[PDB]
Amino acid sequence: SNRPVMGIVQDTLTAVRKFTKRDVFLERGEVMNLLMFLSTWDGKVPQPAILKPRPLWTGKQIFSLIIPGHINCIRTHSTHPDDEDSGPYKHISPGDTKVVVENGELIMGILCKKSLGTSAGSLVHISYLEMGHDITRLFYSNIQ
Amino acid sequence: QGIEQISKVYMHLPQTDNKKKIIITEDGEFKALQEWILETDGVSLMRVLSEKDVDPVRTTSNDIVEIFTVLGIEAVRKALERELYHVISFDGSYVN
Amino acid sequence: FSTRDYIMEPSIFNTLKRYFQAGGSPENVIQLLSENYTAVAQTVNLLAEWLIQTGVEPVQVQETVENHLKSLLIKHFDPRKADSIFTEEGETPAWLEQMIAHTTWRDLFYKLAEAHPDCLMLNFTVKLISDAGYQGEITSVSTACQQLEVFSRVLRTSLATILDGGEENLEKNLPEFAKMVCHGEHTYLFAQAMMSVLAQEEQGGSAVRRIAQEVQRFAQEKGHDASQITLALGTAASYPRACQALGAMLSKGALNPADITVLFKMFTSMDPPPVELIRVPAFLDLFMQSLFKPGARINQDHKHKYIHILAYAASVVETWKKNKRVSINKDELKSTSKAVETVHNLCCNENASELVAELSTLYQCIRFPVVAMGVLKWVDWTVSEPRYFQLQTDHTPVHLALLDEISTCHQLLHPQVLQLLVKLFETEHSQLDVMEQLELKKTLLDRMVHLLSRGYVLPVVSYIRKCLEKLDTDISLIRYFVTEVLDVIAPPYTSDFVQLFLPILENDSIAGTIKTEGEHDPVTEFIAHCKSNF
Amino acid sequence: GLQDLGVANGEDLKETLTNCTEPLKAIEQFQTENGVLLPSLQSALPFLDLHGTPRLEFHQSVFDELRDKLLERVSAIASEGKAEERYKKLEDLLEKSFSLVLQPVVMCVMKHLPKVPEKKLKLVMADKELYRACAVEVKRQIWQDNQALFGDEVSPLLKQYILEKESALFEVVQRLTRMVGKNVKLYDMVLQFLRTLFLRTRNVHYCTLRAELLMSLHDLDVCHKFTWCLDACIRERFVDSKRARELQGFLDGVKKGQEQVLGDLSMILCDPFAINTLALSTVRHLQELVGQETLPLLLLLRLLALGQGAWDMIDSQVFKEPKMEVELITRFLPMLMSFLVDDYTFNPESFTKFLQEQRMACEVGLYYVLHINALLRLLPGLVETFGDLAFGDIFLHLLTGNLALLADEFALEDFCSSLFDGFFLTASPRKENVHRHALRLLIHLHPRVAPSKLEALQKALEPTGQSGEAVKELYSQLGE
Amino acid sequence: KAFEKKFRFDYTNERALRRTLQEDLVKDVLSNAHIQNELEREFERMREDREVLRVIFPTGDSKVVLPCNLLRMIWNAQKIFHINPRLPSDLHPIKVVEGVKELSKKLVIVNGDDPLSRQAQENATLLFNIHLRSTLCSRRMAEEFRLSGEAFDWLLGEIESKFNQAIAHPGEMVGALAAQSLGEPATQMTLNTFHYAGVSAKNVTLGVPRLKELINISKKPKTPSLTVFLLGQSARDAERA
Amino acid sequence: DDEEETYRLWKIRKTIMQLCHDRGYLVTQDELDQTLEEFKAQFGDKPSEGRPRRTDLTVLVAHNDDPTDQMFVFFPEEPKVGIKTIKVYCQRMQEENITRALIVVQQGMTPSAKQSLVDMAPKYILEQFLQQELLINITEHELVPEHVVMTKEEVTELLARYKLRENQLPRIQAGDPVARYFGIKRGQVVKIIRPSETAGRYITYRLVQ
Repeated sequence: SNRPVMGIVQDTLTAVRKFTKRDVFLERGEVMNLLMFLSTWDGKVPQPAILKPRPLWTGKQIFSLIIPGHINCIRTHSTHPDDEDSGPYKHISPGDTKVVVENGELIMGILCKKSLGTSAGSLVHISYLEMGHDITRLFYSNIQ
Repeated sequence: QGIEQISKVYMHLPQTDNKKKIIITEDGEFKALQEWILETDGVSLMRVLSEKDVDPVRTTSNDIVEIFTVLGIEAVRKALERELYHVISFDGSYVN
Repeated sequence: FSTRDYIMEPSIFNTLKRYFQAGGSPENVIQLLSENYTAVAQTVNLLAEWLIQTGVEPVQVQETVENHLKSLLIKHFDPRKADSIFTEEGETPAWLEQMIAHTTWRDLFYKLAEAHPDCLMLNFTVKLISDAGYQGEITSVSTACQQLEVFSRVLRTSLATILDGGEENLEKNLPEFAKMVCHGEHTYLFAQAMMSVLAQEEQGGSAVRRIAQEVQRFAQEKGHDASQITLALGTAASYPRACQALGAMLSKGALNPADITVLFKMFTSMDPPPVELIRVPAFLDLFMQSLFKPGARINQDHKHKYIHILAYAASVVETWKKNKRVSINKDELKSTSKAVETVHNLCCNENASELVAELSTLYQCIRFPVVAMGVLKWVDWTVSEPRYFQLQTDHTPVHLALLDEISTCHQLLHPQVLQLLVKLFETEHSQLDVMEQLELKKTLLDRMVHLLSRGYVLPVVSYIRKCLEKLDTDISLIRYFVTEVLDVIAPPYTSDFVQLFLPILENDSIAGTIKTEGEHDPVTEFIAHCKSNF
Repeated sequence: GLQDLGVANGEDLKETLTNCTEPLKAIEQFQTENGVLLPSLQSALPFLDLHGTPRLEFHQSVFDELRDKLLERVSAIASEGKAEERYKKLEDLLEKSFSLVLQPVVMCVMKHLPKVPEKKLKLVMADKELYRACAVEVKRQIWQDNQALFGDEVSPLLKQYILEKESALFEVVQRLTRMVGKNVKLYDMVLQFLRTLFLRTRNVHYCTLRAELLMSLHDLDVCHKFTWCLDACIRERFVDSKRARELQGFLDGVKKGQEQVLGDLSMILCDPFAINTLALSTVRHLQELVGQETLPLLLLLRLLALGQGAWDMIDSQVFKEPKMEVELITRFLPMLMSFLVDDYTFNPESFTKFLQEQRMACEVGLYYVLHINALLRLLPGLVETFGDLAFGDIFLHLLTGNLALLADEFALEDFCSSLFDGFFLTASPRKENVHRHALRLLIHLHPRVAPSKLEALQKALEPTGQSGEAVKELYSQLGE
Repeated sequence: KAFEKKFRFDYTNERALRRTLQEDLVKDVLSNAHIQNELEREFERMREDREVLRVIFPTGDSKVVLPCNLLRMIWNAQKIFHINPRLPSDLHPIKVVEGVKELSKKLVIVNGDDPLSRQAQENATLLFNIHLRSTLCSRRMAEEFRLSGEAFDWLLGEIESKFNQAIAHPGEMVGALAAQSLGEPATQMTLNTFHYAGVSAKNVTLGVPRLKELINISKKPKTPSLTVFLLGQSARDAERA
Repeated sequence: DDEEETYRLWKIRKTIMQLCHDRGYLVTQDELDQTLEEFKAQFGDKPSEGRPRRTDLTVLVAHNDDPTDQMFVFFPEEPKVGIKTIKVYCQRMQEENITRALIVVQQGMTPSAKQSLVDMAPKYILEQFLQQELLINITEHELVPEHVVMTKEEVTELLARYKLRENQLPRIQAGDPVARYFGIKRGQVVKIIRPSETAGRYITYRLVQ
């Protein structure tokens, strides 16, 4: 069925969904705790999303650090409004329900089963298409 | 009246796009036209086409033996392809 | 002193000027004089016209094609860089010749193509359209009505056409009238002033006020916020508090209990305002949306206030003697209040045996017109709710008999009843048996033949012809409609009705329509009456 | 150029405006004017196009003439050649010929110009036929080129046939064009020209005319149809028996007539591919008779038909040739002797010399089929018969047999074929010399005859004064 | 009309060519009418390809299975090379046509120069060649995509490499692979998935026993059903139906 | 019904003409597609006890090229054909010079005459058919792809280039109605052009055996 079969298990799937929710504001100590577990990490801290009043990163920034290579994709969330597609705000999502990733940087969108699982044309599927299979394996491990 | 080996026959408008007929509107568009079609729980094929007003191009059944005895092996190849694809992708699951 | 030209006699003035004042090295002048190396183009065109006369088509189609080709060539090589300069420099001979002969589509085409440059040419075209007996039948462009005289003259012609036609004209030419009287809101305000004076004139004032109502409605779905402007044209702007409250409520598009208590309190008074501020139909449309909805239950603290406001809007009368009211009637608003309150309680409790037991009293209320169309729109919402057809006994006989009783009681509600019926027939309901849908369409045709019996026969046969021409429905449905119409009609016959019902009758299996008549021959007697009439 | 009424008026206006005042506006008004063109459009043209040329109007007039030709074709297809439409088309063509000296007139004449009493006068006027003789297929293509273009095509057809023969030793489009420009009278003239070319060429023109007639009958033909069907059957299966039986039955049931059967027999005889197919069929029939052991029977009838076809070109207005059953049995006796020798090998010379001395196309075909102890004795007898015959077709068949022997790759057979090719190149013309040079270039795979073969090729190039022999010697020297 | 406006790349609209292409590019395109002839020939070819597609798919479905996801390679090439397509294009349509023709000759499935082999090769990659020419139409490259020459020939190399990986290796156990690859969705799919309906619906009874009798065709299937289509107004009329 | 009978006979003649055209015999366009009303005017609309009846509308059609072999059709009056009647038909092929004949039986054809036609098939080739199977056409179906019978030269170069043999080539049964429609004997190769969902077109090769 030309689909990925590795997938992402339920607990990490729900956790990464709540992590890729729009309003994630992560403390410096927690980002410090997180960025050892990237195997393919370059070793440099990224710029925080919030700099003043306090240094705060965001989950989309962290997931951009997670994703290796530079892949372009657009996916739709499970609760994505087709009337929001039809009318205005098609490029400014009120609910962040349009999964957009560009140049290995996750732009917008709440990742879900339809974007990360066994669905055809998924992010891990096109990653296995574009870069190395070992790199995609490290991507899975880093995500977990 | 009627033909043999045929039970009560239902009729309907096929709401699905593939089964309802499609015409080439001359501006360049495929227009799906809904039209009454019949379905016999008791098949009497080639006699259904010996009867009048029936479409010979669009007439297809769900059996294999009779269309082997009539329409030939490549025809039953395509027919079993269509039927098995329909059965497998009934739930939306794709197979190659 | 060159004498080297084959067909340069068309540019003879320029060639003579070049020969007289060329000097130096006149290589370019010689090339211009000998540029027409071919034969006589005018003589070749005359020979081609003679060949066309000798051939298949000896008509003016060749001349029309030549004129169209010349106009297309002018439009392609239009000097838009200096079109305004050339027009404002000369502006006499080209404009005069165009208005005399080529005023078919050249000037309007250039205006609709650019319309920003060539102010002198646009003024000349406007002057030609004004001097023409047919006022602006050439320049009908939605962006070219930015001139006061041209817009007023086009408004005059369109209003005259609408008033000459009437209702059957009202369903056709009003979008193309509204598209320039709603294009600019300043033009909208000027038209509102003009036909507001026209409505101040008493004769024709009802028809003019209806035109104002439908133009205001069209502006409402177009995007205008001219409810306060319509109130300013109305007398309700004399009272500032009333004007402000009514304009705010119209801009909100909903109903506010505090605001409607304010309206009740400036009402229920010994000195009521002139009734037209509550007789405006957009405000009553807001009541229709708010009151008789199947859902959206109101708090009912001022329920008597709502029902009394509807009763005052649809019940009371007045006598305008020199713009002064001295005689009013208030005896029918109590019965109107009782009927509207009963219908509102029916919409609130929304339940089917008790619904029929109160449907008898509902028909007794359906005798009232505001009750009738409130029930009509409530039935419209209830049926148009999806998955409404999950249980049927006679294909929704309660609501469909409400439709029949509304059409019987009030002849003016036939266009709205027809609109609801054709919307229900056009909508296809899935998840149902094909035979059940077939019989539902048959019952919808039964109700619409009931409309034909009540006398909305020309639009009913017109919709049958339209739906048979485009989006062809079932031949069984068409045959059933035709058989029932021939059952319900009897001589004498109107020639227009016979002409409208003809082609549907003599196409599509007349022998199929004839099934078991026997005693009375519908189509044979229709043939006999049609041949006797025509 | 062309001098119509408008052209004469324009010339007179130019002559009058060359002097004697002739102001610009009055001269233009008296010279030309546009009836279809509006005065407002004419005034606006100078201010917009800057004195634009009338080439757009000329292109529009050309498109209108094309549309008028299409409408004339539509009228001729709807009314089935309406008389009023034909008269209008003829009048328009005459007016175009009078005005312009005429692409639209030529197009109208090609679209519809049947039975033109004025079309004949137009052809007589444009009797030069520079481009119109090929453009107007109705008049120039249909009987207009019968006098000169038909002879020019017949000479080019003969040149193409000679070039094809030279290429074989070392058309279709023209026939299709001739059939497209064909009528009843055109077909009669083409048949007369083909008969004259066949009489001139002694068989090559008859074969070309038969091939053209068969091609037309296969595509757009319309006893000629039966002859074309028999020729097509023979071409499909030269070794087939049903087509030969059908042809024999048609010849038997064909009544005697004035030169028609003679022309059919002449085509069948001097048809080269047909002659080869008949020889192959005769060889197959002889092999079948030898296998069945029932020698004397359709083979005798086929041989008699072949002899009648060969004698049809020699003598005109003749019925057929004698059967000679005793002579046929005597000729088949050498075949029986060769079969007995082959059977003895797998288990005469005087007759071959007599058959070679006698002139017989059937004998030449039998020798070619044989070439393609008892077998060794029959082979020298066949070689002696071929040398006694010494015909051009026999030499071509011997060259084909030598090519077959070279493909077989026999040493002693290769040496014998090299000697026979040298003798044939010495006796025959430059084409036979070039064929022998090619056979010697392919020959001499062994080293004992390779220098001898080179010396023989050099001695044949030096003694053969022909340019083809010299070119063959030069090619042999370049190759080795 | 939409196909013409989306795939013609009309050269007469000088403002459009100034916005899409450079000044040297528009002056060369307008100077060389042979380039315009090649674009018109390509447009006629893709019109014939549209006719071929409407023949092969009478159904109005535009979803197909293809080895490459050319839109994703366009996006990847754009974000690699930093095109910024607000600027006009710098690549010639004649370069686009010669590149796409060179790629169309580059991919091979059937080797040899037998005309039978070439016909089989063209029928094998007939749909894919049509799709890649449709994506690589000069109008879309010049207007919608606006890639550079380095991006274009790097893209051609990427497509050739991806197709070279996408060829089928020999010796793979394709028959047992297919038998298993059809057996597994039978394991996932249920015979109880049919929940019936209020109407009879001809008793479709698809599922495990249906796939069973399709695997071993029985002379008497449990529900031998026939679907019947009529010609015309007989089906259009319910009474004639 | 008389109208049903004459419509059936018109469709029989129409499909016979289309069969001959697809088989490769010279058939004119008017018979290839003539109107039912034209055929009714031709023959008289009354097959039952009328001047049109069986064997009246038979044809003798020659090939496009090499007209030596021509086919002709038999319409016995009897529903179940008689062996004496097919022997009379055999006498008709003997008096003709052509060996290709077809027989149209209204009901089932007797097994004795089946074995008979098997016996004298090699000397002259006779094919029987039934009213319904020649009343409906097989190549008009969208399920049925295009079929072209290839010749020996193409077969030889095909086997040479693919290095496979006739047993390795996939087979198609000789008694299949497609092969019966095309009139193809044992061991003869037919190409099939089929519409391909994933590749546009496919060229598959089968052998009647």
